[PDB]
Amino acid sequence: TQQPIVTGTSVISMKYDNGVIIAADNLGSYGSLLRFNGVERLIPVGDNTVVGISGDISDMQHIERLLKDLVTENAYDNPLADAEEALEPSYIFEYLATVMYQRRSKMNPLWNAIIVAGVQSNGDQFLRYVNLLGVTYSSPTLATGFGAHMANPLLRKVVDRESDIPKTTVQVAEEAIVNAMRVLYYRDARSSRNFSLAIIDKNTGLTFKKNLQVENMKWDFAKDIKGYGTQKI
Amino acid sequence: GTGYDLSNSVFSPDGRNFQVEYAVKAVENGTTSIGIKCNDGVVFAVEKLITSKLLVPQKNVKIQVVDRHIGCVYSGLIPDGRHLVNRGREEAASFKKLYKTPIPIPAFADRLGQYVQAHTLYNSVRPFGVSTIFGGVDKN
Ligand SMILES: *[C@@H]1[C@H]2C3=C(C)C(=O)C(O)=C2[C@@H]2O[C@H](CC[C@H](C)/C=C(\C)C[C@@H](C)C[C@H](C)[C@]1(O)O3)[C@H](C)[C@H](O)[C@H]2C
Repeated sequence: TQQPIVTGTSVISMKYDNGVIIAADNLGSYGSLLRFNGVERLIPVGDNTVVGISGDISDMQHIERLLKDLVTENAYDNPLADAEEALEPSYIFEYLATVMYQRRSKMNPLWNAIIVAGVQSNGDQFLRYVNLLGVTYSSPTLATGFGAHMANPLLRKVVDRESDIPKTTVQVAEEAIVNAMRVLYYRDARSSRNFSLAIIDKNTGLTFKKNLQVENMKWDFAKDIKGYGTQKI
Repeated sequence: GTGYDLSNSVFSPDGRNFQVEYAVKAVENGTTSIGIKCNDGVVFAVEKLITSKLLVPQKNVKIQVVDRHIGCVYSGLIPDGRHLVNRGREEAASFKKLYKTPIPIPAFADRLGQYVQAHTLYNSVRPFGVSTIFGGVDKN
């Protein structure tokens, strides 16, 4: 029984025709103090999986070290570690989910919302969420914290039910994701301009873009706003 | 009277632990395995006897990885070797957990060294029936 100290805000994600995209900004907040500026919250595991993490950063770092250990351990006495016996996103997910639920059951949670994105060995897209309660769910789009409220509505405009997945391209998914980071930066006081984004594609592999920026920011109209009601200049 | 050899941690009158000496015999009886240090790394190799056509080729791997940067190979009782390696794996995980850096090979050598020594201290255990060649690359 605890309380988050250094925190990461939304992680957002969606699936498209051939894979998944997942994004998260680079801020570690300390309450209202925008304390840390180069925080990576996308964790690549293998070449087929990205784990996006919000909530407590100390706990993030702990999950991070668990994930390194999975890779080490799976490698052991395993001639097929880089082939048929690599880690699948589904395995990494069931592992985290088990851990998260056990830690809520001991009244000592890992204080996070997590999204596992990747592609299964048969090509299938994988997108599933787990949080500090051990609650899990899948949807064509998935977002944590603030993202659930603002990103989902926009991502759901693009992919709205399963049948939209085959119709949606990387260009279009990436556009939608980038757009949502922009909107979240506009209205989430715990968000940053800087973000990482990752595409995991059944043909093109894992693409990991660091140091992205929220683009094309409309602020001009702000000059025509004076007072709070009756003021003229 | 004698019988100094029936029991693991007993000094013979010339100061020897016969049980250890007999464990060496099981090693000597094993497949040959080797290691060569080169000038930026190490190479491990081992002889695997084909008892019969029935053994799937390439499949019964003898060499084992510890952490990400350590190889061990051994001759003697194979299960003993695995047990040594399971311990090595715990031992490197713990070190990495606490100190963040991967275990230096000298550090790692002593961890196996202490554990194997431990198995010459009591008569409730038997010594390891292996010799282990092992190593890898570290910060220096
Ligand atoms: C514009 C979207 C939007 C949201 C959150 C929404 O609810 C909504 O109704 C609109 C409408 O989008 C239309 C095009 C839909 C198409 C699937 C999306 C495209 C071409 C690109 C996305 C990045 C657009 C977002 C989902 C959007 O920014 O959020 C028209 C452009 C309509 O004019 C508009 C009202």
